[PDB]
Amino acid sequence: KETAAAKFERQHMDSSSSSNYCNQMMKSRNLTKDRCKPVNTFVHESLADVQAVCSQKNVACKNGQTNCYQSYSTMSITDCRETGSSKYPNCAYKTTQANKHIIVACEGNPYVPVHFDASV
Repeated sequence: KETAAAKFERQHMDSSSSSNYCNQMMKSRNLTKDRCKPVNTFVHESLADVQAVCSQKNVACKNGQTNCYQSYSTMSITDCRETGSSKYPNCAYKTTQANKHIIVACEGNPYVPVHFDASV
């Protein structure tokens, strides 16, 4: 069974962005199977760099939990936002590139990212 950590990597990591990026990625990562996931974020930094955020700036999670961490330096990311003309099973997304600090919730042993909380 896929672990929470593995699920984070599948849903948010892309270390390897055109206007077609989100449409391709959201689909290839199985994020448009049960429904068109409203929004999603892909991080282009290395796994090691993203994992290192778990030992960085401790901040409150949006849900009120306390296991969230913010990156000390900005990170290359891509926001994927579902368009209005988008209709399942044909999910359409707006690909926006940016360089912002990321906030992820970490858990487990080893303590690794399990949820992407926000980009600031």
